[PDB]
Amino acid sequence: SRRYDSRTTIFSPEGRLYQVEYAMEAIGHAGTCLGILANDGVLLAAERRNIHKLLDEVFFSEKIYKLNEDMACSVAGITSDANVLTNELRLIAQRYLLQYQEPIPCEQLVTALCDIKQAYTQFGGKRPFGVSLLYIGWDKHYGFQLYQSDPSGNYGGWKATCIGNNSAAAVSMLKQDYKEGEMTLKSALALAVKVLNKTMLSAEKVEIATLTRESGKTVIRVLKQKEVEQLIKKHEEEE
Amino acid sequence: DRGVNTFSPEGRLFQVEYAIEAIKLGSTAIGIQTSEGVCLAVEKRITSPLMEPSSIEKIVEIDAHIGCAMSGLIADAKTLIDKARVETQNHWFTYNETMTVESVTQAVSNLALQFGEEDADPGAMSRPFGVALLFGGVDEKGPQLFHMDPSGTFVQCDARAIGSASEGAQSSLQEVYHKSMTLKEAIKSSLIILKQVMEEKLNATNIELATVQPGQNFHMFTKEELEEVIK
Amino acid sequence: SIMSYNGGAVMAMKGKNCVAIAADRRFGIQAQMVTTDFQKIFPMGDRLYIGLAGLATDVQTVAQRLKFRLNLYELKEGRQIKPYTLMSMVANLLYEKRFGPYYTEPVIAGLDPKTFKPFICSLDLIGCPMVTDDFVVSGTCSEQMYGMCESLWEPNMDPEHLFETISQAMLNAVDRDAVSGMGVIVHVIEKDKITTRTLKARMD
Amino acid sequence: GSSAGFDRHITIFSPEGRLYQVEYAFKAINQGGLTSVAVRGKDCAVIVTQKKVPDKLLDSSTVTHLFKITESIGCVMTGMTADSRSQVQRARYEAANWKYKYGYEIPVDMLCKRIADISQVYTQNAEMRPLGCCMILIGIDEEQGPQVYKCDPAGYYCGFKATAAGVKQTESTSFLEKKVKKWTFEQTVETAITCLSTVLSIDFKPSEIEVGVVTVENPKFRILTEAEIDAHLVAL
Amino acid sequence: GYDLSASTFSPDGRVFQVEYAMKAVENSSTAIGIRCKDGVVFGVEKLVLSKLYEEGSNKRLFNVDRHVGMAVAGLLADARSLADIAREEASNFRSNFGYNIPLKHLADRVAMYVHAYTLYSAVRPFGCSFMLGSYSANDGAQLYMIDPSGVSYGYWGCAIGKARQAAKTEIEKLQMKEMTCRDVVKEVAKIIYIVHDEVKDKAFELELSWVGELTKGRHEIVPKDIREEAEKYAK
Amino acid sequence: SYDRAITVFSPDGHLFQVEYAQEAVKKGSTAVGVRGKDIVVLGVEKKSVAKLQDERTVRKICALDDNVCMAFAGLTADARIVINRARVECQSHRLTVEDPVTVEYITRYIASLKQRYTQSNGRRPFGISALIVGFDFDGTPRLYQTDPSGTYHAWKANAIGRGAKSVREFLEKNYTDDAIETDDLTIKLVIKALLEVVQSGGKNIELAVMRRDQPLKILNPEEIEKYVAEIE
Amino acid sequence: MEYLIGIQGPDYVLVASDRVAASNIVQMKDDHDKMFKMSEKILLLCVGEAGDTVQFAEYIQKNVQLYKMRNGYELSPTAAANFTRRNLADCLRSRTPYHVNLLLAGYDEHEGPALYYMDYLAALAKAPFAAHGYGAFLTLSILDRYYTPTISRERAVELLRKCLEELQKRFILNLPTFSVRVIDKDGIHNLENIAF
Amino acid sequence: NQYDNDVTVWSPQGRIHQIEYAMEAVKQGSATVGLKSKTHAVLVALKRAQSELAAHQKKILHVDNHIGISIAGLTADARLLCNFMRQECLDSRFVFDRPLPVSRLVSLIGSKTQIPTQRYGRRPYGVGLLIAGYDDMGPHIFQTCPSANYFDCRAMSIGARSQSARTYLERHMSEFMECNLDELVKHGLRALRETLPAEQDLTTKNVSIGIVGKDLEFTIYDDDDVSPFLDGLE
Amino acid sequence: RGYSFSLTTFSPSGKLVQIEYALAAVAGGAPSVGIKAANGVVLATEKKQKSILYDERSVHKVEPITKHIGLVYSGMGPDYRVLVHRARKLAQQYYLVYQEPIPTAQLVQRVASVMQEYTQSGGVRPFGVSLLICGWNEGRPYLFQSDPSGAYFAWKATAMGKNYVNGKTFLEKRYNEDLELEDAIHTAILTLKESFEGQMTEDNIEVGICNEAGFRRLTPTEVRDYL
Repeated sequence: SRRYDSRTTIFSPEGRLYQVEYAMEAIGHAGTCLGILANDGVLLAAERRNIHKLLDEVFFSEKIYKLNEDMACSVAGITSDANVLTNELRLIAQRYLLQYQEPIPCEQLVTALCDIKQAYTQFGGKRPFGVSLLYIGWDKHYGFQLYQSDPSGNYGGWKATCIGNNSAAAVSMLKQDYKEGEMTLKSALALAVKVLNKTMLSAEKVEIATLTRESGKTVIRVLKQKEVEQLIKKHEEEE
Repeated sequence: DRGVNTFSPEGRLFQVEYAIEAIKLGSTAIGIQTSEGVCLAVEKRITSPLMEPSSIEKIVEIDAHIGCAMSGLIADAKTLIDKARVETQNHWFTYNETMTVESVTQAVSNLALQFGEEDADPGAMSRPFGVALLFGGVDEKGPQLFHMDPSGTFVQCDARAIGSASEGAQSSLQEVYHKSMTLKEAIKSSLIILKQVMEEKLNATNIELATVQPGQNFHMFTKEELEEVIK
Repeated sequence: SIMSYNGGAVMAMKGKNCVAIAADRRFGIQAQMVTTDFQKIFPMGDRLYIGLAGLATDVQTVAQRLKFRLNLYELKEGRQIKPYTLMSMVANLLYEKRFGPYYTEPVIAGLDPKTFKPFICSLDLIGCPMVTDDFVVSGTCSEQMYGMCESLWEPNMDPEHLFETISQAMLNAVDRDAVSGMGVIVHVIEKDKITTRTLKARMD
Repeated sequence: GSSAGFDRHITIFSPEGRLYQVEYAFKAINQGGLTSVAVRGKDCAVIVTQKKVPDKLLDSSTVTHLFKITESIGCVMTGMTADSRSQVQRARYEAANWKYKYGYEIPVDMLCKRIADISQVYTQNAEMRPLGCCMILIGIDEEQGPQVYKCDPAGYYCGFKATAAGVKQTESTSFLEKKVKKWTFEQTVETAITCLSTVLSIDFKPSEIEVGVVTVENPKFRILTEAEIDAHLVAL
Repeated sequence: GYDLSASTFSPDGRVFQVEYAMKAVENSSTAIGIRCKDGVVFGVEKLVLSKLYEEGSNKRLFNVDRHVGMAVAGLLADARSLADIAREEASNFRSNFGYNIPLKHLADRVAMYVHAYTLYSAVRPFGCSFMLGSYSANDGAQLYMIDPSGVSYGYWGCAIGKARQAAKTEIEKLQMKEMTCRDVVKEVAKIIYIVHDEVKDKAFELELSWVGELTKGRHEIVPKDIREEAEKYAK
Repeated sequence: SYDRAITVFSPDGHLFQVEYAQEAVKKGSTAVGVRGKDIVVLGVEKKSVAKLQDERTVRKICALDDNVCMAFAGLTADARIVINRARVECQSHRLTVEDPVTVEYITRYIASLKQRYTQSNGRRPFGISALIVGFDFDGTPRLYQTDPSGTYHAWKANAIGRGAKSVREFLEKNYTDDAIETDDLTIKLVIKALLEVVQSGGKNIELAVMRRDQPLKILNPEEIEKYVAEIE
Repeated sequence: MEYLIGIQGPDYVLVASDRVAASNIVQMKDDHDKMFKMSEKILLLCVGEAGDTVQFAEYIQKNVQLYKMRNGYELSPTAAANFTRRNLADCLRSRTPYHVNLLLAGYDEHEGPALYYMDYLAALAKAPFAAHGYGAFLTLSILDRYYTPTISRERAVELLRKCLEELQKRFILNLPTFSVRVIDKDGIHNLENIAF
Repeated sequence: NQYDNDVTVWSPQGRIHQIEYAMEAVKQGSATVGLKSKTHAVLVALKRAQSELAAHQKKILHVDNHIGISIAGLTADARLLCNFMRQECLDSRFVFDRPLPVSRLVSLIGSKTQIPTQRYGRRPYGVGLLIAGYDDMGPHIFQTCPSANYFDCRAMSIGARSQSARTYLERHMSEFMECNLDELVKHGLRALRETLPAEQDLTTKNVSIGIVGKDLEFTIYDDDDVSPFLDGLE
Repeated sequence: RGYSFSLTTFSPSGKLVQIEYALAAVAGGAPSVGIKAANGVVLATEKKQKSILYDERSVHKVEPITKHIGLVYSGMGPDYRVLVHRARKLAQQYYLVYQEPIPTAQLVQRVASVMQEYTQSGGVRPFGVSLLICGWNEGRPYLFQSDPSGAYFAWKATAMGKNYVNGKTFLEKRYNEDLELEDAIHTAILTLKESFEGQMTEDNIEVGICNEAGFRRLTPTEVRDYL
């Protein structure tokens, strides 16, 4: 019984947690997910890794999920782990809204899911969740926001970020192209497309979602095939 | 790899044998039992001038008549010290009388070997406490000094030394201690022995002495008091 | 009775291609009125409203727990809940506390998503669904409401004709009840609009 | 034939996607050193098993591989003797539990399926090993007549016309395969005995095997006696 | 590495841990059981390891019930707990159905409990074998035997322990069936004096227990007088 | 549930798991602490000072109560769990006793929970160190330091994390009874200590002071830039 | 019987309560405080069961103060009133239900002043003015007839006096002193006690 | 190398290495003799001591008025087992209002110590016990080991170098029955002295005596109370 | 008792080998073909025991979860029995609360959750089977595929088991959007005939179809005529 034990939540000589570090390696071989914060909204531009000539479109999206009325997220890692994680995120948001009768703030939600991820890396003797998340939303305290989360249970707020396949190559491109404080949703979509192309595109190999505010109401919507197609053509004109 | 409850070929629990080896890295605490009270003295061992030496509590109060000096992993001793405090408080609530020094040492020695992986509960120890204790108090039998280690074996001794330099200190107590020695004579002997086995020049802020006399209660020497015997 | 502690009455009527849901606005502890704008009707999704009558504390609790379930359901299977599905959901929630039930008699009214077919129903405290074709009443003055709807309701009324019938039924039913009244709110659900007006009632 | 980790020690997938531990439990069935043969007739089911007696001090009667699960369901166990009784005890409880909950006698295919489901749990959980035995239940269904089922240590079960188990399983199945392509109460019993005798090459005597039958005229599982099994023995 | 746990099969299809538990029963002293026309006689050759022990210490014969006996072999600590397990089953059965538990059922019930320790890694198989003997007016004289693997069988004459292959050839010359119980006691004490090694082993006490018509279906230890005379007949 | 012994003794009486937890604290950002007279300071080095990251969501200095605040070094995820459990104890102490918790009381609790994880089944030790700083009811500034093993000590000035030894030696020779004489003086001693273990200090340092009878006050970049100019 | 009262104005909330603690027929205290400071702009007035009031008001307070520590911002009056209503309603059908009536007053920066009324059956209701106790029957009518939505702070205190003066001459109980507070954009302000 | 780590691991020779290692713990303890006559049962324990300023560890403990035990092995383990025996004796006097037969108490100890040697992750009790008691069947002297086995003996000795003591008891056992307490306590003292090294000899501070008889409750003589028995040995 | 530690852990490269080894077991099992075609969905599988002693009518590969949902698999037989039982209870549970047939997409998600729980739980191995669920709700056909890891994909036409890559090519260039259920079966059996070794009969394969009337398991007669 103690010989078959793999000891997942255990420290190592260097002081690192192997299991968590091995789960981070699996997130670097997943569909690239990028989020950009603007002034009138925040978007999620993830690449679709489920492409084939025999696959159905059925659902409304494949990587981008809706947590609640004003929040959304894009995962990157084990697909089945996200199904568990995103279902728990919806529960946390519903429990909070049932208690205070108000939408849960974005940072409180991300923090609650990170406490569950960190508990799997300290006790229980089970493998950690092999998934990284990107959250976009709007609350009355800080407005539009964009958070990132990894398998260790660590999180942080950003203006522009990227998780997945070419995170380091995409992050550098955003570093020298993000005009902090003077970014609009329209000009951010170009940035996404520009970075998404240089880090891999068709209008079926990607999926974009924007989150904006209209008449005291959050509006989350996935851009349509045609809607994205035009963006891709406009980036070709500048290239 | 082995379990925590594994016996060695010589008939010794590996975990307990390693826990006794962890007490050889702790600070030294010399205890001398006399007829006019018990005296405890520990080597504080400060590793930095920015480090406040008043936050180092090697000698604690279990009750008015019982004191305690610990060595080894100090963090593990905070759980044993609380058990002893609750045990003597519980005794008073049920029998309206003070618990004896040997009874307090017995109740703290029962948790010594209470550890294991399989067939355990959430709040169960995973290993033994790597710390040794020196219990000194005054009951109906007068001054009494007890010693308890990781194995859970508590014995009585007229003079005991636990810590890194215990071997050298124990021998210096075997030829400087007699049954008619006074409490004031014991305090000097301990200080002298402590100064010899210590690395830093002994002073008022380095060590910590405590005494428990028949008519009095547990008492910890202050800076002034310590200085008096230092010169 | 525990149900007659806070008073209140909810009514749901069926029209041609529309539904109406009315309720009293008086919130009060026994014989004393506290506020005159208590919400007894809650929106469960565009063309779906749920009116609750009974203990005020259970009216808010049941409305909040049903919303909690409705939010999770709509997120899981990304689609609008159907009127008949909501009734089963609400009935199931009420039947969980079969031996320590919530004191509230729900009245569901709305149009079926995509088909826009009128749907009205009522449930008892332990969740016993009852789908009718004309009207459904729930409150401390159901007898008075039963008598009004029985002789005023017409088979195929229009939005304007339906509004007059449900308003006249509620206004005359709450005037015979002491712990019911202090204003009447009516919601007329159509295929492309949701008219909401407060009737001029007696403040007794 | 590749392997890695503890795949040969616990029920966990190997590089090729096999369960070595479950495959090692099939070799434990042959450890007993016996063979069983069940042949489905037209109005009867016949179970035939080897009854070896190592010591003469052993009270022969107590030595048996045939069990009465219910009043109409009988079975033959092959492999680890201790495992066999455990599984036979499980089938008796599941069968008795079925009648008490549903009000009617359990079907032979439902019991087999239920016992196979329990065996599949040992192939998924790593804290316990699978049972090294086989089960061949025979009973008479009210609608589909005679039934012969069989579940193994992998949790896989099926329906058969004629089955075999033990050291000589391939021999008895290769002989039953050519016999089925070509049966009455006596013809169903004689075909089983011949298969068991032609594969073991022993020409069995009376007290050397055991037979169990379930006919459509008399659905109660019964064990043939010494003078009952001998009559068929002198028919060929 | 396929012999460290009981929940592991080896490539050939064997549970080595259970086979290692049977090795402990082949290192213990020889105990035999003979069933006859009206009873069962248990003969265990108690090997006295020291002269400081009292005559009767470390018994290997216990009464699991008032009509059932039990001779053991192998580990004594394990066998003592199995005897208490058999007593509970016999006692629970009388409080449920209202009558003495049949030997066939008691054996099966205790064999199933022994087979449960041969499937998991959390426990280890019992390292002992034992025989159960009883006598019932309706039933007759029964004698069952259970080993470490949890297998229980019916017998006429059984033998466990070190010298069991040499003690079974001595029990095969007896015609137990026609034999009585007073005549079997002698033969039971004779076989134990033949299989016992006077060289390798030292002093040994002979235990004798029976159960049949003679003792009205009650299992007891053979009377001192009858045991003393039987011991002289062996010599 | 998991009930395996993670932290166990070794041949030389060592507790490897706790030693690896202290190894994780050395790889963390440097957190400096200096106790003054009427002001306690906290300094934290910002390694990953990315320009595209909201800095308010990734701070090392937190407030447990209105008189107690802390900084850490090691695994950020663990620090959060320890920080929220300590926050519940501050609120629990206020509910049981009219007065607020003392710096030592909360430090004792934080250290006791750390020792608890180094001796229980199924869990691993925390990989963080803490510098609890605050003021008591008497107005006496306090500074304690807890570590993975579960031991805590009071300090006058201390540093934790990577290159903590280099900063500790700098404080020993620089921390006198004149360096912490004035409010600014004490704040300038913390910024000077972080300048020997950082790259181009001034825009990679985040400090928060805590004066008597006043809540945590995080000095922004502009204010930190003004202090670096006086140390030139 | 204890007495609570609240009056919500254009940009302020005015709350008052009797300060009389009593056992059987004697008043044990004549300066008791029934107001609990949940936050910087939230006051929770509590009356009811002897031991339940403090146990419940302190549990809510602890959680509301905990919320600000871990989040950095305070809970809003609406959210704080829903949190307390949800907690009182959960214990209702439990083993130990608190029998307490309360009034929650608060000022939200982007919502102005808020006055919540709650009975012991956990039924939340926002109101322009409210009262609790046996004295509510005598003062609720005075409020109704003189209260206007645009009432100023000075007239709100004058209106409060009228209600308290009515209790002095009509109520059978002895309520000589009342605690008065006001919550606006600058937090909670202590007003001079109204004594008779 | 891989069969001596768990108690649930049978070795190829049919032995449990963990139980064998647990029996070595009793072999490291100081000797303890236990003999009995026809009306008395004595347990003479040889106390040990590390430092010269340390006291001698207690070897004889109270269980009841008719039962006394002598330990040898793990100190902590001994206490654990002693608490169980004390609780078992208390329950017997509470329910049946009579002393629990010594032999019946020994079976309770054998069952409690057997469980641990069959479960994974557990270990055997590392202590040997010498029980001296007196009931309806006379005086008894039982011996329990780490492998859950107990023996009924006329005399017994366990601990370090107890073979020298056992040998002495084996040649003097015949003359134990018809012998008074004074002579029977000196017969055990001689056996306990035989296990000691040639130089050092029994004193009044390194010897513990525990007696129980037909008209005497279990008593424990320590310092000044053992001189009486001590005086009379060459 | 049971182990409480994960049997499936991350490797140095970030792969969950246990799930990868379970997919190798699914890739060696009998071939399965799913085809969604306008008015319905068809599921066919090679149900060949090849021994002539086994009862062909006894066992079944194509099982009905509900009245409108059918199931087929590839991999281990006994593992499929557990998932089919779990899928039937999940459909009943959902119908006991909402009083309406569980949608095909809702069932797949619920059944995929169970498969993901065996890849992270203590003392268990991942299911060694890949499912091919098919259903019909809201006047529309559905075809999902749930592998051992717990992930699910919506397909139009797919194939698992032996020679699945070869069948995916023969299916990608022989399947058309505007296809009828009746014609869908013809191309479903033709895809199974490209890796059937021996002779295909009416007792060597099993076919289940889904449409407006509800899931149905074709009888031997029907299959015979189609062959």
